[PDB]
Amino acid sequence: SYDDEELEELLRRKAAQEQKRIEEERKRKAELESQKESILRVILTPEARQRLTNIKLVKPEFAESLENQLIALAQSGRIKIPITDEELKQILEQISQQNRRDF
Ligand code: NA
Repeated sequence: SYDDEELEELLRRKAAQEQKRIEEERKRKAELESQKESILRVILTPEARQRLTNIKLVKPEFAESLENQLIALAQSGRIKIPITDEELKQILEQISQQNRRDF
């Protein structure tokens, strides 16, 4: 009927669904981020992992993309493991130079 009582409890159903949706998003990101850090501990040297942790503080979206890509590169076996801070700096300089030529 969409009388007042139905609108009230449909909108309550929406608040409950948004809360659940957002609680589930917060939980999934925390657990997946935990497992990505467990991979980064083994695939990066301590100094390289420290640099990526620092990048995540200042450029979180960039850092999340870079984590996913380093994890894929390591799984692929194409690159020697662990990735050193020197090697991570070369990857970052390559990204920087590739985006200057596309600026
Ligand atoms: Na290193």
